[PDB]
Amino acid sequence: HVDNEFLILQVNDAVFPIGSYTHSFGLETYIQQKKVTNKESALEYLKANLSSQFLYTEMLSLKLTYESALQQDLKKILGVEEVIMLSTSPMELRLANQKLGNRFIKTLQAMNELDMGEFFNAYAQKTKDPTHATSYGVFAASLGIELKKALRHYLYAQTSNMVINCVKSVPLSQNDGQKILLSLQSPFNQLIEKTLELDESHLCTASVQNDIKAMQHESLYSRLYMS
Amino acid sequence: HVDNEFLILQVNDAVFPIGSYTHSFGLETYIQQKKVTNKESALEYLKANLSSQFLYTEMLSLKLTYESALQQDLKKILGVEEVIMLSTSPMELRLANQKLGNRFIKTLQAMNELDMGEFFNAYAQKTKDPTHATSYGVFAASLGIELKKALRHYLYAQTSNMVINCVKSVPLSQNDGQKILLSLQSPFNQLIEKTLELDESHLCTASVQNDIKAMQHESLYSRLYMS
Amino acid sequence: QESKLRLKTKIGADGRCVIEDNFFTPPFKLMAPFYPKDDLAEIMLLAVSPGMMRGDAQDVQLNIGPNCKLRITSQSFEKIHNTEDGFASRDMHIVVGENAFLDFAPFPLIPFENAHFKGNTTISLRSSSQLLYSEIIVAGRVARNELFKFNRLHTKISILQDEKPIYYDNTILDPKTTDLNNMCMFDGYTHYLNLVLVNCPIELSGVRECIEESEGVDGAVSETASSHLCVKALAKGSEPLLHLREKIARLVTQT
Amino acid sequence: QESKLRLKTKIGADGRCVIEDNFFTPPFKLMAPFYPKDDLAEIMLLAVSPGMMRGDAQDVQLNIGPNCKLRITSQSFEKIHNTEDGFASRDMHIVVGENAFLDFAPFPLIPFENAHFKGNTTISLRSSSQLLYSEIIVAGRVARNELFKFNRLHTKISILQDEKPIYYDNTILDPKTTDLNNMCMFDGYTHYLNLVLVNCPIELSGVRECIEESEGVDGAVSETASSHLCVKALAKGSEPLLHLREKIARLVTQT
Amino acid sequence: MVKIGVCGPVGSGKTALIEALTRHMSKDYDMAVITNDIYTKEDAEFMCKNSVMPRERIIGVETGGCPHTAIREDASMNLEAVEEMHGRFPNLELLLIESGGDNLSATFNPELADFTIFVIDVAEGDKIPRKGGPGITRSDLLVINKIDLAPYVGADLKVMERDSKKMRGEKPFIFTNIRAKEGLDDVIAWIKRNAL
Amino acid sequence: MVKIGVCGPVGSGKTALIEALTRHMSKDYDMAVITNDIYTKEDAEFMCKNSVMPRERIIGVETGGCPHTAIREDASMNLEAVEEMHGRFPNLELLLIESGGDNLSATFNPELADFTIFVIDVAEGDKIPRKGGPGITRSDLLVINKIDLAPYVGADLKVMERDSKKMRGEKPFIFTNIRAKEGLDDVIAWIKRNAL
Ligand SMILES: Nc1nc2c(ncn2[C@@H]2O[C@H](COP(=O)(O)OP(=O)(O)O)[C@@H](O)[C@H]2O)c(=O)[nH]1
Ligand SMILES: Nc1nc2c(ncn2[C@@H]2O[C@H](COP(=O)(O)OP(=O)(O)O)[C@@H](O)[C@H]2O)c(=O)[nH]1
Repeated sequence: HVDNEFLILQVNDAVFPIGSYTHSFGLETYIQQKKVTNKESALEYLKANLSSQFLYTEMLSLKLTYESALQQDLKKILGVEEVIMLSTSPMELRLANQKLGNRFIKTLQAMNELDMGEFFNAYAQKTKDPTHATSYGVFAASLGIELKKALRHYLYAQTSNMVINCVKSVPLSQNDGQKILLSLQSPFNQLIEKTLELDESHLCTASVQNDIKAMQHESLYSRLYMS
Repeated sequence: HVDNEFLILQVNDAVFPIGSYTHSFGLETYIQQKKVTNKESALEYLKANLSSQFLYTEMLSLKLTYESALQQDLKKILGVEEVIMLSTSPMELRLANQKLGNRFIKTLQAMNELDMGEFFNAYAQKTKDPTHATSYGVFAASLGIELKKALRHYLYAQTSNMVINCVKSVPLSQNDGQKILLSLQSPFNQLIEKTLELDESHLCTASVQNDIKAMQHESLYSRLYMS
Repeated sequence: QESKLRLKTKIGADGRCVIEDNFFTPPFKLMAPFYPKDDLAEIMLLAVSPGMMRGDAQDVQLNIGPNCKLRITSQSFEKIHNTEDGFASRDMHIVVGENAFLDFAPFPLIPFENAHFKGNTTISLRSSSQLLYSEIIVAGRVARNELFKFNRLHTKISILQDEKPIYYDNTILDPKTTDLNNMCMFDGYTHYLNLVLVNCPIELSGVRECIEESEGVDGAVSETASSHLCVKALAKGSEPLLHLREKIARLVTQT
Repeated sequence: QESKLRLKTKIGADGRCVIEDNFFTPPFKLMAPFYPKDDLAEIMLLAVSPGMMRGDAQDVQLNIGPNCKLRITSQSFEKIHNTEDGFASRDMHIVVGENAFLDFAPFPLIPFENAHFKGNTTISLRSSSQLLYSEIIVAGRVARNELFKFNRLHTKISILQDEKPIYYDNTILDPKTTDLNNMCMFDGYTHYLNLVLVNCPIELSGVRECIEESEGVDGAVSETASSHLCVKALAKGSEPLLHLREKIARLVTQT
Repeated sequence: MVKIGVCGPVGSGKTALIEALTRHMSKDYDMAVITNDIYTKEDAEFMCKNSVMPRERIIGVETGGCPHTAIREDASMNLEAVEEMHGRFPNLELLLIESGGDNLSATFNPELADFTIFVIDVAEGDKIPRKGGPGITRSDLLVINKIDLAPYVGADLKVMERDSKKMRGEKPFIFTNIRAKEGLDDVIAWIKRNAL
Repeated sequence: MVKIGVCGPVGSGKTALIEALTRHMSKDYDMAVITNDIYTKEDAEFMCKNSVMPRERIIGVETGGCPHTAIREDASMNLEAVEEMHGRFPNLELLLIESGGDNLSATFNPELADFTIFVIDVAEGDKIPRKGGPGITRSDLLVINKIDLAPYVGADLKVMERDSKKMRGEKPFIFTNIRAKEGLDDVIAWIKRNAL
């Protein structure tokens, strides 16, 4: 009795219990170093981060495991996940996306009345290093949720959490949070179109200062976030 | 440059700053009186509450102001809002939905780059007692968002907050929260179908024990919630 | 089978609230005033019939003249039988004048299996008027364990003060569309009181106290958008609710 | 225009790391070992040419025999000219044997306007091997204020330990698809160091210290999924990066 | 019109400070309190009596058990009460907003508070100010309270002053005994000067 | 295997209690600590030394500045550390989980904690236990600490015992001085009996 139109809202719900709010993915470093001090610099950070780390690692990896799941190719899915783990150097950024992946799967599995199907269950048994984005990709294909739609909700949900981190920690007025989310709608559509275009040769395309700030996050004198 | 596909996710985001988390709409009373002690009784509470207070007051009122907004009938919209105010007896429940309505409008208006159109702006100037559901109805019609879709997102968002209240206050395991949200999908669809069927003669159909528990919430010895 | 009750009151030549004009047809039986307090008159309303049947309809008209302080107590139970493909109805229009006080409730409703009942109550007040109004609804004949076997029940209230609406109630009970036993509706209780106090000389905390003293009542009081009081209560029998209502009526009529 | 460099080393008859076999064609100029420390041999790699042009391709092959402790330092800058409708490429395969240590980096890259450059680096290690490898990329000719005018740059790294992948890098820089100056990529700096330490006798806190002592470097170190170290750093010139790299290399070769 | 938030751990003297502040200042200033630190109905009362304020000048606002969110990322109901307090008092020059009790990571949304006072006390530890949360570093004024408990708990006030000055830079902090009105004049002076 | 959460306000003695508890009990019991009360790297250290525990037996988990959510509605990272602690210690019989400091509304998700100990102290007030939050009423054991500060702050311990017994019903509470190991044996006795 499962309705995909509701299920997609449920797994992308900000309160869906994977613990996203404990992670800044390096943003906390940019803040303590006074590179994100206000609405305009926050929007700059977000555009740059989404166009680099998020597009080539998170979004593209989701598309890849979706497509492989459709052909029930478990081997290619685990290969994508190995690439991501061996390519993501900053430890707190690597561990963040892995822990979120663990939580995502454990939560789906905790719901006994949701039948994910033989392939997803097989995936869930074998996966060594799932991330939130790869496991979500397999989830959406398994349930016949349309790729473009799956991407749209996932992108919005992850971005909202980054914007809220900015609101909490800069801090910014909660209204600025909403202006930023509105400004990002053209970029969101460009990102989705780009994701559909990109082949797997672009997977895990390197960022530079983003990685460095994610590593510097380990040594902060005082901090609130796990990454 | 506004995309309604994103905007609808944005205004229904759990972190969209209207303050829903500070309100239990009477649930806190049910909990301290040991009527909701676990997953099964919580699901009972939710089914009963959604089929009474939420269906006939919240959801139906949203459909009504949507339809009136399409014809640009401001008078009928303010009439629906007057009926709700004069019909909702428990004070904390009445004030909760009003405060949430204020916050919802003030937040849309704070975003200067969103053009709501001449009619919504006229609405926002005249409205005396908007609630979250009525103002949302006018919002969706003004932007050409399809009714059935508008209802789906609104229903999910408000219900997730009630389930989280159960998780925090009973308490329940966060997994139980998710099983509940999954169990509610058939009832969600019934509720939407029902909302489309119902005419305005059903508006503010009385509940009984729900109202009484909402009133008893005022005198609790110690409490965490505003309603 | 159209039953009527019409009543008009005035301050009489002796300074007491008196019946100026009346009329009724069965089932209604109206009795003559008695005087518990100085300014307080009490008139009993009774019913002589074995209930309402398919096609039955009642029309009540109350007019309470200026300066009248009146208590109308309905001493019977209104039973709705199986109405088949028809229904039974109750319409009431109530008018309260300047500086007048009215304490009134219709007979408690006991719907039988497949009973279909509709009612409409409109009340006009003046800014200086005072009102205590209430309604009780029962689940069925609890004696024989008939709970929520009726067809459908729909009752409405509108209260206007100088032509301006200050309160509404819309009660629709249909056991086919919902389980009326659920924890948001009757919640295992069989009897429901809904009560309004408009412009009365009583504080919310005083009403709250009466409710707390009442045994076998799960009930509460709260302030309406128009700054008046509303009381709702559930019970396993009519007596705890009727007694509670007496205590509240007493708190207002001693002031 | 296929340039080659092939190098194979072994522990020599005197107990020192020596060249067993080599070969090269221009631009490459290979020099003979010198011995700063007892076990530490150093071999300089130089380049005699004005840069790479459309169609140019390099192939490098390194084989570091068992027990060799070797430092290969590339003392030139690799300049990529306008390649028009073609591209220049650099392929490197590196093999490190048992109980062997290799310190190596290719020439820093300076892409000119409309340069198109591709490179691929594969490194095979044994569980007992030790490795320090790095790459530097610069924005353009900073002297003439040419920043990110190249066509496209794509370089890749794969490091395997006993046939099992332990590290990857995929670097794609295309000024047409993004502004490489943004705060997530070059962030106003013109020079980028990426460096890996595999199985080296050094603690993360030690590496973190060198980075802090380095002036004019925005940089950092972290532990990889395979438990090795990765360092990334940005600068306004090659010298602060090259110097930082020297300090790190020193920390491992004194142990 | 000028909003000043007061946060700090439970039992640190946030309420005592606000009561003693309005006792002194309400004479010369038009002012009110919004407070999230309430459980029982008898809480809001006790604050009115101790602060010598009319009940209409103090509004309690529940947090749903989320005292951090209530002053920070969704401040909605607190902001609703602010707009309410402006409806009651058109000439209002000063508004004190008290949190529901929190930890060193507590901050106010800029929409809610124009300035922030963080309140810790000596018996929590002398190593508290070097832990360095946003409550220590970001707040416009820090208040170290219950200094009279120092010799009994073994708290080194040179240590606390050293570490505080280090963390806040030139952002002022004030040592305090609220029961003895000690330093209370300093705090009052700060508000008049800084927030005006 | 048996998880016990420890919450309470900042400075109330949560850490002191956990350190003094492991000092005594780790001898006869296989046990570990997860803690959300950390800011600086030098926090997690100081707990290992004072508690006489190896570093692998204490995991710090950051809350993102949301210490209530971290033990309650989304406990995800704490739950992740629990499963980690079970990977390190297959024979583990007791796991102490310390919150990031909080207020009287603090509760643990049942998935996270099997039992809960709430810690307040005398200097916060003697009217604290009658405020009646879920920390006072719901917790399996309440600890009232720093009783030695009582005469100096004017705290009436008959009042505190009266009000506590009223609020908790038959749910046990224990008066305590942790520095003096006073009542510490009672707490230890409770854990052995109740949580086993
Ligand atoms: N010894 C001492 N006690 C104080 C001082 N200031 C406040 N207190 C007491 O500390 C306790 C907690 O104060 P309270 O206002 O309730 O703290 P809050 O929880 O932040 O609002 C109360 O019993 C106060 O009387 C002080 O300077 N010295
Ligand atoms: N007088 C007194 N002080 C105590 C007692 N227990 C702890 N303390 C002190 O109060 C402070 C409590 O610190 P801590 O246990 O870290 O509080 P936490 O924030 O709940 O973890 C420390 O400085 C202790 O020295 C006690 O029983 N009596």
